[PDB]
Amino acid sequence: AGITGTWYNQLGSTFIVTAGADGALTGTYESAVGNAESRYVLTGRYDSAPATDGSGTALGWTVAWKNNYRNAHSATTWSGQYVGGAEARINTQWLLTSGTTEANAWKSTLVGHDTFTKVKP
Amino acid sequence: GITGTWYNQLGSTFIVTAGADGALTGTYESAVGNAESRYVLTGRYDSAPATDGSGTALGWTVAWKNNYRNAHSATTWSGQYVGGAEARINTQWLLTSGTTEANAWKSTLVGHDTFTKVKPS
Amino acid sequence: AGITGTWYNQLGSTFIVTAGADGALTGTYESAVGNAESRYVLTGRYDSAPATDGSGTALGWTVAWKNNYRNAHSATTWSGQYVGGAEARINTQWLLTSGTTEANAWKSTLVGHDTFTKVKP
Amino acid sequence: GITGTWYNQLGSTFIVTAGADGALTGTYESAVGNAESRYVLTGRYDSAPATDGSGTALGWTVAWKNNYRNAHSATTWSGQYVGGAEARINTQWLLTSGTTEANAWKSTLVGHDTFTKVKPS
Repeated sequence: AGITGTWYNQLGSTFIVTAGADGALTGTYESAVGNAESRYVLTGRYDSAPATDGSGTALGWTVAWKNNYRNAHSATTWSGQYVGGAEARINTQWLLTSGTTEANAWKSTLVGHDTFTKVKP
Repeated sequence: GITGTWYNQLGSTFIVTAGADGALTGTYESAVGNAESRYVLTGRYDSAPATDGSGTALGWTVAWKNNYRNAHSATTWSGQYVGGAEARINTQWLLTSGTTEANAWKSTLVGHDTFTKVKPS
Repeated sequence: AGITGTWYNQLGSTFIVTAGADGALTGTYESAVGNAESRYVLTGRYDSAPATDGSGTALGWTVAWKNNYRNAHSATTWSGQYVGGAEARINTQWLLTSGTTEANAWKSTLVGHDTFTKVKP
Repeated sequence: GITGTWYNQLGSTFIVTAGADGALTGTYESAVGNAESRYVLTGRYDSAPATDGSGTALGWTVAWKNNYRNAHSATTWSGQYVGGAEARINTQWLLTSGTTEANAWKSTLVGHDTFTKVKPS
């Protein structure tokens, strides 16, 4: 699948990803330091039998920003596709939802994008 | 409050298990509950939400591949669980399809879903 | 076109819209009180020759949240389609971008949805 | 700083006029500048941004109809202008197509654009 490994976004984040034979994505977000206080679980899914016509591999994953040290009361989901080859990428759009009161729910979800590469920018 | 069967008003059912560790697992099911339309979901939620009336942040992914069908796509939902008398999961979603590089710009749809524990009539 | 008139979202907002023959959308956001302090200009575009196959009319508009009284340093864009008939609607997704420092730009854009009707909820 | 010609790295040109009143007007142009590919843009921007290093919030819409072509669609861009040595407009976009009611759920694509005043080679 080409997805298992360490991935870097363009803005100082690291993700350790494992792609299981069944379509499972597992792993962690890690800080640049790699310390336990900044480590969070990721879980998601990917297409384990992509098209053989040059198409990318659809996927998504979530991190809830709680570990045994910190809780931001929020969760990010990334949706995108893996593209293999010499310039392998995961191109994604993300949504970050924060836990809010009902009055503030309308402004609970931020949107953005991330591009993941196998080496640093 | 998250564990159980969630419905939108547009024909979808999700049977969700919320684990003590922050794991979301379960399935998408069609209205007829057939194996060909059943798909794995996995995600994460805040297992220690704020105690100030805020919702519980969460997200999950389904890759639309099972042993029968493969749409070469994946949906991620980002949102929050709101408890009380009329419990809800309020979400926004991204649907990414596997595409060629030329079509990657138009690979991600956006929308929203509102889920209830009450099966529609 | 069926678009000119007063429109209400589901959450206490009013928009006064004019659809020009050339594809122009003009008008204002108005508060429930209709006072000048809460009035802001909207401008956008719509498809002035939609398909005749039951399809909706694509459109979009922007409000920058500055008037002579107030400035939130932000702007909302709505993207969607008008659907005519007895239950006429404008179904939209929105993005709200706030002016931020470069360090906070990643969290400058909120996403949501609005449904507009010709009468109050 | 907004008035002028803006380019992405993906073949698009926008000639934007920022009026003293907060109006954005102008055109999309193709790389060959032909009339068949020219479309009106209109939007709004914050004409009195914060003086603390924050960007200038803005948005605009193009409905993809002119006297030659009609795609039955419209794009909205939401973002901010950032001045200085390498001025940019950083945006996220929504593209809504006119659809039947059955296809309305999949009528809106999401993405991002980064614009510069420097024409690509």
